[PDB]
Amino acid sequence: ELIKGPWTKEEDQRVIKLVQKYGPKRWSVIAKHLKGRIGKQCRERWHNHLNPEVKKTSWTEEEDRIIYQAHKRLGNRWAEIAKLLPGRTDNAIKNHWNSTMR
Ligand code: NA
Ligand code: NA
Repeated sequence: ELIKGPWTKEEDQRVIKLVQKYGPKRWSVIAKHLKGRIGKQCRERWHNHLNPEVKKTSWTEEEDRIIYQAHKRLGNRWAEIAKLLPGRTDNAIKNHWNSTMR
C-alpha cells in the first residue's frame, strides 16, 4: 500500500501542482493523488525541499550551530540536515553553508 524511498521528479512535480490547487494545508487530500504516499510525507517533501518561497533572508546563530553540529555528525547530507531546521529547505542550507559557514 505505502511506498518508500526516493521521490521521483514526477512525484515532485505532482506535489507542487496539487499544492497550487489545494493550498499548503490539505495534505491528506493532496496525498490521495499520489500512489503510496501519505499526507505527512507530502508535507515534509514540500517544507524541506520543494517550497520555493523565501521568507527569511537572515540566519540566527542557533540555526548555524545546529547545522555545524549536524555536519560534523553526518557530513554534507543536506536533506537530512534540513529535517532539523523548521524554516529551511535542503537547498537553502547547502547555499548558506557554501557561502557563509564553509
Ligand atoms: Na496516497
Ligand atoms: Na526544514
